[PDB]
Amino acid sequence: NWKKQFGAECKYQFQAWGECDLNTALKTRTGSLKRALHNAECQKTVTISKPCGKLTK
Amino acid sequence: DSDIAFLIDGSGSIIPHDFRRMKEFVSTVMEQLKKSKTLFSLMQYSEEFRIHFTFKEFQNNPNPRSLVKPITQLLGRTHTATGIRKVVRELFNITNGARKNAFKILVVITDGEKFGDPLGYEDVIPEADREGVIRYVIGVGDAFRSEKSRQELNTIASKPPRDHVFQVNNFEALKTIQNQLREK
Repeated sequence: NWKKQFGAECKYQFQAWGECDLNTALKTRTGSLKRALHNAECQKTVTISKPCGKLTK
Repeated sequence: DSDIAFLIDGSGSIIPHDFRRMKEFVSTVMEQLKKSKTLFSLMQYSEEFRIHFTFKEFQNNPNPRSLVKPITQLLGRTHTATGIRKVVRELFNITNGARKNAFKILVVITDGEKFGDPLGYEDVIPEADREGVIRYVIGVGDAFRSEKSRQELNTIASKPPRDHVFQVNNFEALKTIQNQLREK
């Protein structure tokens, strides 16, 4: 995967790590928007998937 | 004698509470300035543009409360510049219901931040000024707390901007605008 990330300038809430997909060997977490700004029209929900091995770089 | 069009920002930065206030404000304006020779038009915008009722439709159903009630929030980004250009070309078009010789008045109620708009104000203001479109800006949220938002409002409002920029929470503003509308 060569996809980076979204705008972190928005106050999100990452909830539900979800079940680990035994197919791709990854896990997806959902981030929900709780408050935005005037000079920042952000999305209501975001999705992020990471390796089931829990690697952070 | 006058053609008034409403442009309301319904982006994601628009809190449902204030969006509601916009609708209430518009309805009150249409209920207060209800003249036998006065039509109204309203178009909401974000990244897209949705006309809810033209001058013709309002001429068929002169019920402000019934035209503003079904108005839902679009959400998304802001296209104030692109919107202004569209308003002076589509909203104020004879085919939609715009009249000739009648004065053009555009009330812009934006969040204050035109983010995501590929067009600038310099690309639409010289156009709106040529077609003879008077601009009135109503600031909401933090539009008067930030410098960038304040100046933006002063760039949309016809000069002098001070006498053409009012607060959405300013109830006396309606009587003020209605006053200047006499010295058109």
